[PDB]
Amino acid sequence: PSYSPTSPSYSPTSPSYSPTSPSYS
Amino acid sequence: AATLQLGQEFQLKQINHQGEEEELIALNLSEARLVIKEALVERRRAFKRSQKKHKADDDDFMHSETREKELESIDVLLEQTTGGNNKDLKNTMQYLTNFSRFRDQETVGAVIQLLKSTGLHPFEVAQLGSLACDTADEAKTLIPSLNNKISDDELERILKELSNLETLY
Amino acid sequence: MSNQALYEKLEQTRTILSVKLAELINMTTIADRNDDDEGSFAQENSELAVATTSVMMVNNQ
Amino acid sequence: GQALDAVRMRLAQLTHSLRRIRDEMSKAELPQWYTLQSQLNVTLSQLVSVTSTLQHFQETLDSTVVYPLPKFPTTSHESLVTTLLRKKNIPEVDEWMKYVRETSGEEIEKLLQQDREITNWARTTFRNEYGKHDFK
Amino acid sequence: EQFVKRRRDMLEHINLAMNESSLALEFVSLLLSSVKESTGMSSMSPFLRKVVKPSSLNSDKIPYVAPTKKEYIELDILNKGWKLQSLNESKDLLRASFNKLSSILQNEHDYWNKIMQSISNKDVIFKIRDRTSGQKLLAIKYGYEDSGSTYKHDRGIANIRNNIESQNLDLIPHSSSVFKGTDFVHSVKKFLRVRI
Amino acid sequence: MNVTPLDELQWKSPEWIQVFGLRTENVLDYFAESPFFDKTSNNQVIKMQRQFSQLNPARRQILFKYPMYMQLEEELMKLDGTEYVLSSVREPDFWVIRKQRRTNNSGVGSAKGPEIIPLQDYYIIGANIYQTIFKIVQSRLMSTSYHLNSTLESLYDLIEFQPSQGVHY
Amino acid sequence: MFFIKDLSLNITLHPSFFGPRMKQYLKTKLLEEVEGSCTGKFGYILCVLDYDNIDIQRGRILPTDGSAEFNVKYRAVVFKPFKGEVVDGTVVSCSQHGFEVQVGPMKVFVTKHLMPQDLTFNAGSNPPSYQSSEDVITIKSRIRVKIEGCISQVSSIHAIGSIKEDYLGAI
Repeated sequence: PSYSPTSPSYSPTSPSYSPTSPSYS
Repeated sequence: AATLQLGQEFQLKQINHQGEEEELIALNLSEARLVIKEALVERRRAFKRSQKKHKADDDDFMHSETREKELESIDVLLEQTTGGNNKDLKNTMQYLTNFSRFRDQETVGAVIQLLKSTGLHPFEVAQLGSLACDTADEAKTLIPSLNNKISDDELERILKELSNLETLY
Repeated sequence: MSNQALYEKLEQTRTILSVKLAELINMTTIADRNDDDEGSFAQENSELAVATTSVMMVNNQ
Repeated sequence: GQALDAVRMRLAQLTHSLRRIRDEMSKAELPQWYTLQSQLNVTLSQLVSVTSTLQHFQETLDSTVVYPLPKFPTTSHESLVTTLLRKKNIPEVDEWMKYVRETSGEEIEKLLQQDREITNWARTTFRNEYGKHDFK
Repeated sequence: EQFVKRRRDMLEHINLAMNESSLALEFVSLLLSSVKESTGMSSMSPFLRKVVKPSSLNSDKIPYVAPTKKEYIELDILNKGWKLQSLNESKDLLRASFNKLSSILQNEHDYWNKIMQSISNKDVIFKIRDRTSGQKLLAIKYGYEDSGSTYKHDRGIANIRNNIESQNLDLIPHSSSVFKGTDFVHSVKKFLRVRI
Repeated sequence: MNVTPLDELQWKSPEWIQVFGLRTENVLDYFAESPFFDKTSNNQVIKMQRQFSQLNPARRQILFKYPMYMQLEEELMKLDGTEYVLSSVREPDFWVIRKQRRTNNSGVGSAKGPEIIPLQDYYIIGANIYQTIFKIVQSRLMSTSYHLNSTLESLYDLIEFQPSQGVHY
Repeated sequence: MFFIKDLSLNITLHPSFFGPRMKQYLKTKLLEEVEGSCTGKFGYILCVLDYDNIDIQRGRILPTDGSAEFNVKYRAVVFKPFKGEVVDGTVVSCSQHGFEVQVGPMKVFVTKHLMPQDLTFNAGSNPPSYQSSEDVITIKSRIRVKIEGCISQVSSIHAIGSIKEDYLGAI
């Protein structure tokens, strides 16, 4: 079968690096 | 077992010493070789512990650089655990080592997961783990049980993935 | 015994030669090759994994 | 879907190997050097296989178009959606190749062909050197 | 303390490396689950199973962008750039490795020559495993056991130790394993005196 | 001159949502002032035509739900080219458009209607707009490889060798 | 074919071994007698699991000779084929009548009537082999054989297989 599933390695603490710039109208 | 005629002695449902029904267990060359190697090294460790009771080095055996070094370690293991009175065991172990499709435990686990994710028969799964087929039809002809039971696209995908999983020597 | 050491040194020398030739070819054509003819076989599909494979070669050698 | 399925299984086994090397490095006592080398080489060659297979099936991955499920609720899982959506590199690698390009800094084309001829010449020279001495 | 600091650094570095790698599997596990539920169930993490019923990834078609000179030539020349980079760090890392190897290696040839030109010779020399250390060390049999002596208390075995501080060679007997110091010579120096 | 990729480009218009608010009725009106809305698209031409006239699975659901979407087809079937059409909507926060281009091949021998071909992906989440997964995967793998290289070079620095023992730490 | 089964055996211990260490003698006897054996009811006895977890039963002194008989149960991995089984194996010897293939610990023979005529015997080759348009089979060549029958004796099981149909030969 499946020997072992993968442990949840989520990193919500990661801040992300989305560039924000086109806000001014 | 072209028609999956395993008989009473090898039924899919097995009655263990605890009296509970279990699925029949089938191992290919890699799984059986790993299991027997683990059992032999565990027995050697137990023997050493007993000898120390009456009165480090084991990490190098499981991790082998090459096939020849693995065979030499196998010979040493048989000398120190079997006594040299069992030639059939030596022949079986040599056959396992020379034609082991997969050497690493993680890759063998990957192969097991890939083969048994579809829920096929343990006989078919072990046969696929033992045999490397280029095309789905080749496996279907060489494994008559797989006929009419698995789609050709799925079999081709499984065979290609298994061929990709083979560790280069 | 001694013959086993002889053989081991044999693969030792041939492995040196092979890895030497490999690192030589890798570093010489480290400059990626683009040729319109179908005969040439040099593929750089994913940009940064190219550098990953390069450092792969470095660490291996 | 077949190409992405193969990518899935191979990346899953790569992540499993990463989890392995992680929980054998997390121990307070470092194991023998040789086991570390074996794990390193296996995982690293597996990463090579990951790269090669991802290279092979670029067309199938590109052809696929990403779309959220109708049943998937974005009102409650917008954070989770944004987590997977974002793709910008980690900054340190960014200024890393910025300094790399800063250090590196028809003329370029003829230097390129000069590099071609140096590469070919060096390859031929080492072939000759290998042929000079009998290695068998 | 620096070893602990660097171990913590490499632990956090590998954790950061694996955190991003996990999301790739999280994304890619959806396609098979959509195509085949039972096979796909185990792929996702339990939290992602709780998040939504998995049918997320479905096949779709988009055309390939029309090619031109614009982007491939720059892509390949810049790949040339990163691989010239990799060659530069290759040469630098190899140089550093070879410098370290040369320095260390000549150090052990220095100790090696000291050992070779410090040892004299007939003498019963062998390798033995130390009771406390467990490694192989050179030992010399100097007792009278084979000369006809029946004295069974001592075997006349002395282990050879290369003195780290003085770069010299010393002999440590088997029986006197209690005195651990540089005053062994005077502490063990006994003699027979006759008084009339 | 350094350009931020349009895939990660995110526009916010607080004044528009404050004045009009988020709704399927004016979601295209909200999109109009964005950089992603090409002025060469036939939607803008239809907009000036309407202005001059005034002065002088879920696809079928959203098809039948709104009449302005009808008017969108009966004003868009006549003009072939790059056009902006809605993909799906779940209220009151999620809208996604369908970025497709149309070539009405009315040639003899083709019984199919106008050809519809995708061009881009756009997702309206809240008041924000989002626009390849291959790039994401390769970026994650390459950053992982960089971190692994740093860790391994540090570990090799920690390694110390002696001939009489091997390698230790 | 590798399988896990539950096995039992009756072992007689000599009266001269009657001491506090009888369990050790029983374990040595079991390991020395069972491992590597072949039984027609269960095929070759390859390996025994959980050696530390050996199950034992109370002795029953035989009324005729005084040797104590014990019943020992265990779990073992064994190998046994079935009719119609297809297995990969290694060519052992080449002959004009056919060939012999070692699979696991057993031998499966194929007669020349059981392969398509495209495979022709070449004796001048070193070693002599079977050559065809696509597949060449010789020593150390992985060959798939469809086992057709098996003959079981006390100590071994021989097999006879056929490769007469397609997709058989060199892989």
